[PDB]
Amino acid sequence: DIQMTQSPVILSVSPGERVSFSCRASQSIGTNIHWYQQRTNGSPRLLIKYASESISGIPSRFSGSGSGTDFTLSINSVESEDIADYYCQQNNNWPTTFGAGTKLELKRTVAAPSVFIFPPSDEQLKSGTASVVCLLNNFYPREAKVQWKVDNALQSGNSQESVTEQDSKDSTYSLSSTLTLSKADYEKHKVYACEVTHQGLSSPVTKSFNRGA
Amino acid sequence: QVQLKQSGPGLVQPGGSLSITCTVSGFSLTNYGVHWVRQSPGKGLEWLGVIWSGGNTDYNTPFTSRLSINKDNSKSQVFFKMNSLQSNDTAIYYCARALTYYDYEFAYWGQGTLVTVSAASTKGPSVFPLAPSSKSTSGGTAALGCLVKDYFPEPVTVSWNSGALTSGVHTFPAVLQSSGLYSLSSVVTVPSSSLGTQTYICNVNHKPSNTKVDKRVEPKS
Repeated sequence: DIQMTQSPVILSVSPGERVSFSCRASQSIGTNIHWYQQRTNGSPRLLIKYASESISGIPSRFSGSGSGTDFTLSINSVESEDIADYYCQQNNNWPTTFGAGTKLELKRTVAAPSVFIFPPSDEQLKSGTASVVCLLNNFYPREAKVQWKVDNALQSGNSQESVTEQDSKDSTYSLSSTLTLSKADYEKHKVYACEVTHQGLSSPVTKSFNRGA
Repeated sequence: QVQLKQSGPGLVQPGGSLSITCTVSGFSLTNYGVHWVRQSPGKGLEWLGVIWSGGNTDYNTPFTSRLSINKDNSKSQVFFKMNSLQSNDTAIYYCARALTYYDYEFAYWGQGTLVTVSAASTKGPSVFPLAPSSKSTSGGTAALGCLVKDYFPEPVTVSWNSGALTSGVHTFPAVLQSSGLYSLSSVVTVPSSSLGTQTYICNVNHKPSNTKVDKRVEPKS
């Protein structure tokens, strides 16, 4: 079977620039390559067929080139709606096979997160567990750090976090971190605090609340 | 227009079987093949097989002994069945149609069906509010949300106000807790001036447990 190799794994590009994706085949496939876009939580979308042939409804800024083993997908003037993963497919040789994808990241200006902290709900506390949630909203770049402090003691081993994919409308990320305690442990301490560092913050930002206040 | 619509997600035990239905519109199954492709973080996109116009099938080599595709032409349905499932078969499964009856240029795709292969049992979520705060309302904008806790398998879908609220919504990727159950949060930022009059309800659907939970998210007194 033919291996389709896409490199690099992620392409970070500024708005309005021309971007090129590489796909290489382990043996010659002629021009029998198709390209797809896949937006977050979406299905693949056919962009280009047979190396360079256009598809109805696809913007003219998409094009493809190459023959043999060395292929390129190009976007002229990249824009926010192009934030997505991009896949190649060969079908010169059965079975048809796909590359592993390149992710397109759009650069933007540095944006510090807006930070929010949420105490556990009274309904959750009924059931014996307390989840405290910290939200870091609409930041760039993706690197961010959250530290949990309970009565000003750094917490370790009791939190989990999740980061969104890049937002196609404003090119930012968001992050949620959850600190999970027993209700009994939660009721033994007073100050709950989320401390955030980010490139856009010259000093850490802390959001906190006092339980019961 | 051409559309392919798939059955919902679900959990299968190792060694069991999965069944997915693809219902097509805008073309006849008597004139086009329908292909099946799956996607996982560990194996990427993988073509599985096809049922052609006249009923012939091809199955990709790894799957020839445990895959069955058949169809109901008169009802525009294609049925994908796979047996002897193991963990590495957990994936999003897609049906797809090509531009031309004989080709593999996949112009039309179903929405995908997440099949999870695990010995665990299904559990529907608990949903708790993340209330907007007063000491946390930054420059005319407030943040609120819902915590969707302790469910299995993926996925859950979350909407706000039954789909009428979409701007500013962030539904986070689920995290697997050490308990073996998933949790996620969904948040939205809204005008602070709206918090007294506008209602905000998060709608959480977990098809594998056939549960739908709606939670109103209110400022506290």
